[PDB]
Amino acid sequence: QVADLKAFSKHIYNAYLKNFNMTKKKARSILTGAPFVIHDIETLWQAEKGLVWLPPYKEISVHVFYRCQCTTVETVRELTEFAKSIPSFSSLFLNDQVTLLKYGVHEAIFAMLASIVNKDGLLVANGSGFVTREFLRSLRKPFSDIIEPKFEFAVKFNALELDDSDLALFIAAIILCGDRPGLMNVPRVEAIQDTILRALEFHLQANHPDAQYLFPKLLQKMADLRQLVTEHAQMMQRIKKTETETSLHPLLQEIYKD
Amino acid sequence: DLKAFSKHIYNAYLKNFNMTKKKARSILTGKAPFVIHDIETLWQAEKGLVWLPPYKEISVHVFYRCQCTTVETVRELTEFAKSIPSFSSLFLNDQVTLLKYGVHEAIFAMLASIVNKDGLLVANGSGFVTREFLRSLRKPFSDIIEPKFEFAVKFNALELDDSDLALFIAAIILCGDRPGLMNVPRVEAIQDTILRALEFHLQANHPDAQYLFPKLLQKMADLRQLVTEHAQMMQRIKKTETETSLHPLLQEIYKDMY
Ligand SMILES: CCCCOc1ccc(C[C@H](CC)C(=O)O)cc1CNC(=O)c1ccc(C(F)(F)F)cc1F
Ligand SMILES: CCCCOc1ccc(C[C@H](CC)C(=O)O)cc1CNC(=O)c1ccc(C(F)(F)F)cc1F
Ligand SMILES: CCCCCCCO[C@@H]1O[C@H](CO)[C@@H](O)[C@H](O)[C@H]1O
Ligand SMILES: CCCCCCCO[C@@H]1O[C@H](CO)[C@@H](O)[C@H](O)[C@H]1O
Repeated sequence: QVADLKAFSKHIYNAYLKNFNMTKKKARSILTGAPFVIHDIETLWQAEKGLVWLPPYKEISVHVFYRCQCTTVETVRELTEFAKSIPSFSSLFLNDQVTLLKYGVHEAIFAMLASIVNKDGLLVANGSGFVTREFLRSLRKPFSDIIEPKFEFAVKFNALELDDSDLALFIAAIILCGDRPGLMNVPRVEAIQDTILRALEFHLQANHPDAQYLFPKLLQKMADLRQLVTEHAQMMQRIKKTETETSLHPLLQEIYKD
Repeated sequence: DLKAFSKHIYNAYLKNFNMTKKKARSILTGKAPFVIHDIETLWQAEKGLVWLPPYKEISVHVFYRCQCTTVETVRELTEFAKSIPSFSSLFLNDQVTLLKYGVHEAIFAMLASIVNKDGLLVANGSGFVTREFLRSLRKPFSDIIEPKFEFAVKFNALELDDSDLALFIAAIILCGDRPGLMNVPRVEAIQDTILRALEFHLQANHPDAQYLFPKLLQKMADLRQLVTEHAQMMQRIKKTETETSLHPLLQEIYKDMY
């Protein structure tokens, strides 16, 4: 079957290249040399006034929080199209497709954020802006609480030096997850995941021949991402409890609803 | 535009439903199906003339075949809906909400296409099961069958064709007041376009018909009441026929209906 794994992997890579606005390849060329640097209120206003780029304005920390929601909505759209282009995802009934996306998108999002991140900050607005990690840390709690763990995960994840062909299989494995709550056809999803994981293992052997233990390291990263999302959801719950004037986008209300 | 909108819907209907009312009406008149009317003819139909959990008994076997046709028709309705203008632009969870609360209304309307007052076409029309036989089945399983014939006979008196039904079923699915809908304004907007298209189409297709468009709006309300009563019957069967299986997709559909 191993020669069908290579074609399986290539189909997933093509779904990735077709559907995601930013690749790690493009992002890393931007980050190595230019993006307008957002590092304080004045540069953020500059960036919004046209140099780089929503519910009614509230304050700076809430505004950034709203922009975080907008990127999640847009990435969910891309992840949905990516998943629909995956072998046998769209053969599942639509409710199973929604269940897999509901519980998988944030795990995928936080892994993909690593592609547009270095230790100093984050690419925004199609790579035309760069918002500094220090500026994001300087925001008001509880909003700054959600930021730093994602940088901490991303820097360690980027040390693995994956490329876009690796990430396409990695993201596919995150989505096709058999133990999501309320899944209808568990055996079918488990079977698809096993095929992706076998394809991923085969791909890493060819693409990273000298890398030690890369496949089990990635399996651990998938476990770390589930914990990262658990902690993130807890922080989102505190924001919902304590920041009642701050809006939550309807799509995110449905994702975080129990 | 409005003609083109209708034509897109009609083509999606022809592309996705194998049995049209045109094909069915040829068979039912004489332009032949093996008649299933008792245990022996059903056995002959299963043995090869015409065509699941382990056999329990006659009434449960027919009940299982009803579930199988629903599962298959839901697959077709999903693909039909995905080809509707701006349905696919809805977020996937709203698509599922519309299908969850819409498929049985559409199914019972489309059953009229393959039904006369004497029975029902089965297995691509190769078989014809009689209303008398279905009435003879054990309670509570017989309880679900007769109200569908009652609706279908009166619905067939309107003499719609496949071009009409394509818009009618699109209107059923794109329904703005389904529980838990996320983007109600967007759905209401598509629904209003379909209803205008339906009225515009009926003027051309049935110029001499009196009050046909409000007649069809009332049929949509009748279908919602028919499904409410059917769902209550199905929940009682699930309570009283504990050894009878319910397909997982039907389990997810009827979950929260009252
Ligand atoms: C590791 C990078 C920093 C952390 O970024 C995060 C953190 C959590 C989330 C998850 C969101 C939070 C509402 C969700 O729960 O869906 C998204 C981003 C993605 N954020 C953005 O895309 C973003 C976009 C614009 C701006 C800004 F400052 F330019 F406005 C700041 C941003 F963090
Ligand atoms: C107006 C036509 C008669 C009533 O048919 C009904 C009634 C309710 C339903 C809804 C189903 C019931 C399990 C659902 O809840 O999804 C489906 C059919 C559709 N039934 C079938 O497709 C069917 C198929 C095969 C056979 C038989 F007898 F040949 F086995 C009998 C059948 F009624
Ligand atoms: C195949 C399209 C028609 C499928 C209809 C079945 C929908 O079931 C619903 O699936 C949702 C997850 O997507 C769950 O959140 C709901 O609890 C459940 O009721
Ligand atoms: C676009 C794909 C991403 C969608 C993720 C959001 C899914 O939300 C869920 O949608 C279901 C209806 O389908 C509801 O039954 C659930 O209550 C709700 O939690």
